[PDB]
Amino acid sequence: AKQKMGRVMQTAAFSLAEVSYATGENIGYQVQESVSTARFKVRARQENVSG
Amino acid sequence: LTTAEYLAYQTERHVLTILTDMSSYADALREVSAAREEVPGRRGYPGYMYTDLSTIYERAGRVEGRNGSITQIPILTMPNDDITHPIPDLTGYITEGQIFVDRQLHNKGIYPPINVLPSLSRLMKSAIGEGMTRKDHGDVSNQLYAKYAIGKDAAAMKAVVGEEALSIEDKLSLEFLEKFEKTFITQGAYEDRTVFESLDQAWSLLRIYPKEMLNRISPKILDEFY
Repeated sequence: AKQKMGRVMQTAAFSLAEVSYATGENIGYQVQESVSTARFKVRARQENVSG
Repeated sequence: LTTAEYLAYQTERHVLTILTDMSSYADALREVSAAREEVPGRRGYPGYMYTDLSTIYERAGRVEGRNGSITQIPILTMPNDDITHPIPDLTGYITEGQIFVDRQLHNKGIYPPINVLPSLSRLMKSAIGEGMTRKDHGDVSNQLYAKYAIGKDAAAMKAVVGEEALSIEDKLSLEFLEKFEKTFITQGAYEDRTVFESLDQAWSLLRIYPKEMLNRISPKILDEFY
């Protein structure tokens, strides 16, 4: 999973760079401004693995 | 034992003497020994209780010239369920095996509540043969013992590592343990299971396992009986 996450992070960084180049400016300021709430949330699940 | 010795040796018939409450007999030995000025021994029983039990037991056995045998089932009682007690210890010493009746099995309601794991017949190899009983007796007995021990271990481990995390050979072993305690060991007090019928029931129990799982059975016996 660490190897896969590294590969996926590299791909996402390349995609973000391409998107920024297409837009002509950094969308970081806009993303920070539109940070009122999070669209993605994580809920913990207590799975019983072995004992 | 004198009646058994007569019948067997001067009448040529197999006896199977069944003594009961050898613990009561040893208590009687204690009472008679202390009738004299004899000092009590380890736990009140006399020092010669080994000799007395040895006589009582070794009054049995097969002999050469006579076509008759004497077999003994002393049906001993443990006072405090202690194998370390002098009566069970000596009786074990003189005798040639042990059949354990278990409080746990009795409380679970299984009759007869005989616990296989500690029980063994020291001359099992002689009784379980080809001409006598059936040709699969020894292998089936060994396989049943192995799978019963594995079932007890899996029952202990189920409440520790969950039922799901147990192996396939452990889930099958739990199923075998249930079908073994509740169907094989559990025998009605008035139903007669001949050795061949009990062997067939044992094979029916062993058939839940795949043929590869039964490791202790010889391949020829697996091919013939499974």
